[PDB]
Amino acid sequence: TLKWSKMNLTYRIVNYTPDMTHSEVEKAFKKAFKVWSDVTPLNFTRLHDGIADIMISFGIKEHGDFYPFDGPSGLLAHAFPPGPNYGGDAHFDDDETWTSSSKGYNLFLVAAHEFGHSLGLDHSKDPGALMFPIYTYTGKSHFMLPDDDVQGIQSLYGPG
Ligand SMILES: CNC(=O)[C@@H](NC(=O)c1ccc(-c2ccc(CSc3nc4c(c(=O)[nH]3)CCC4)cc2)o1)C(C)C
Ligand SMILES: [Ca+2]
Ligand SMILES: [Ca+2]
Ligand SMILES: [Ca+2]
Ligand SMILES: [Zn+2]
Ligand SMILES: [Zn+2]
Repeated sequence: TLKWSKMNLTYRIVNYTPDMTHSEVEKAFKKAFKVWSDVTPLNFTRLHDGIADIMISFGIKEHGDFYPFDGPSGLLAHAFPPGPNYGGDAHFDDDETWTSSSKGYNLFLVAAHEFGHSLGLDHSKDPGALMFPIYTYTGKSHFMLPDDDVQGIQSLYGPG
């Protein structure tokens, strides 16, 4: 995997899970990209048409990359490293129930994690890291990006 050569990136929500309103989905993805722009010189801008650097969709079972999803629980989402077309993209398993809280899987947390992949991060060995492979909802009131994830993203793009 390689990093992005440019600091200004774009995304597009191609489709939307019915579990949340369009604007809850948009808020979640906005807050998730902010996780990373708040600690780098990166910037994210949403488009409503055209192909953006990061194309976001909701899928279930097989869905065109032939890395199928798998139903409730299990694989929750995945994403591709930096690069053209498919690179950057983020798919979310809509067989999960997506929520703004804990009534299912929290979309903001899974998106913040997947977008770390979109930017070149690997999974972490540190179980307290956002980039750790297993999802947890620790229910804290104010999200604070763990130090392991800060260092990994700043190792690629430096700080702000
Ligand atoms: C339920 N299934 C899984 O957890 C599987 N994982 C996935 O399919 C998958 C995709 C994306 C993620 C994921 C993993 C970890 C996190 C981080 S969750 C989290 N991180 C932090 C806090 C928190 O509360 N929750 C506070 C600081 C960082 C997000 C998505 O898991 C696992 C069995 C392989
Ligand atoms: Ca892309
Ligand atoms: Ca699943
Ligand atoms: Ca769903
Ligand atoms: Zn996919
Ligand atoms: Zn992951």
